[PDB]
Amino acid sequence: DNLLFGDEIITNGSDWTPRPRIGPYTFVQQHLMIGTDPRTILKDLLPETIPPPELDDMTLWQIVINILSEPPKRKKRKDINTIEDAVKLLQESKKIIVLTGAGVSVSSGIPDFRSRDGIYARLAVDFPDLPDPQAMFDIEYFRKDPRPFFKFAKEIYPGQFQPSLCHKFIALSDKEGKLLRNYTQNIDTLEQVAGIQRIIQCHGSFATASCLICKYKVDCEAVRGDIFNQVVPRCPRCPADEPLAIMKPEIVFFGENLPEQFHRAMKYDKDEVDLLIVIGSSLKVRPVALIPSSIPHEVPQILINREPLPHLHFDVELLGDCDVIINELCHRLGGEYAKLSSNPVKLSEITEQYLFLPPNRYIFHGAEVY
Amino acid sequence: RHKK
Ligand SMILES: Oc1ccc(/C=C/c2cc(O)cc(O)c2)cc1
Ligand SMILES: Oc1ccc(/C=C/c2cc(O)cc(O)c2)cc1
Ligand SMILES: Oc1ccc(/C=C/c2cc(O)cc(O)c2)cc1
Ligand SMILES: [Zn+2]
Repeated sequence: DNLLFGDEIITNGSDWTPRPRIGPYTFVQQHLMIGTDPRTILKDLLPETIPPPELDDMTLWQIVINILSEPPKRKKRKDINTIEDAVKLLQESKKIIVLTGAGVSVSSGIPDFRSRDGIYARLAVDFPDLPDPQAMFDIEYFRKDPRPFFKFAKEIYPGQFQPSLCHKFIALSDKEGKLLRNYTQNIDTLEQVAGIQRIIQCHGSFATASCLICKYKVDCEAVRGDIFNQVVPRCPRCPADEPLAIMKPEIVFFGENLPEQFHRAMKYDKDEVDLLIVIGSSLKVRPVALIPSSIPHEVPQILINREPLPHLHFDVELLGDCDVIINELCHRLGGEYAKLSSNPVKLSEITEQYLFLPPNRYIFHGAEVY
Repeated sequence: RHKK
């Protein structure tokens, strides 16, 4: 048996008497002594996801210590509630961090390579070894067989997509010099195309490719040929006999470290930002999902997503399609913001109207709290 | 320790 009773609270850095407190290392120590399966604790902390089987037990434990060590979630600031408050913030603020996800590329026409009915349908049909869409970006599977990734690559390649209202909005805030940084999890490289200057591409992009062995870098235009013919692009230097000599695009696959430029940028912007805005991301993947909990709690946070975030407390929640909400905010902002679109032939048949659900919530078109 |  073990020393722990299960009611302990694990601290990092009716209940009328204090519960015992353990460190995450002490906790995991105990569970090692019992020899409990880490997958269990992992399923208790994260019930909605299964760790890939190629994970050694010790790694899983390291992941558990990680999870247990994560910062305290932010208490919603009751000063800030309304969309009015929100625009007042977007005007007064001087060092704004914008955290984006696929929601800023919805209007751009990029297929859902994250859903199970998108490209994943035909790909799964062709490669039945693929468990789920995310495996398309699993580094171990890629090593094993990069075919599905490149059968898929040409579908989302950086040559044929146009920026959204959101991109343009962010780029404009950058011109005006209010944008401290735009952290994006997108790999579509549209942030650049829209002319945002201070971007950090947290999960990489198709901008370059690099051999798996010798780290030989090339431009996206060097590999574009092989990719559009659906041929796995090989390395120039590496001997042909070597099979893993593949030009892998520099997007952060699952199980890979994020670029050091990211961690640097976060350590800097950590104590400078005066407004955080999450746009078009539900924040499911770590460590990026940790960012809102990582900045000073007094900094106001604003959410612009299709769905609320259960695991996170924002001051103002605008729930709906991103471009719609952004458009609304533009109209309230005036100036170059109101002037901001070149594709409003599709925003003229989408409701301008929203419904306010006190004190925080606003429901726009394209929202789904299903 | 901070892998994606
Ligand atoms: O099954 C799972 C496999 C991997 C993970 C990743 C967890 C994680 C937690 C952190 O605090 C930081 C981080 O970089 C990663 C979670 C569950
Ligand atoms: O919140 C979530 C965070 C991550 C994931 C992806 C998991 C995953 C699935 C695979 O088949 C392979 C892999 O390397 C990772 C799913 C949900
Ligand atoms: O501290 C850590 C944080 C994260 C990880 C990642 C593990 C991992 C490995 C894979 O092949 C796929 C995956 O989806 C996740 C490991 C240690
Ligand atoms: Zn090579």
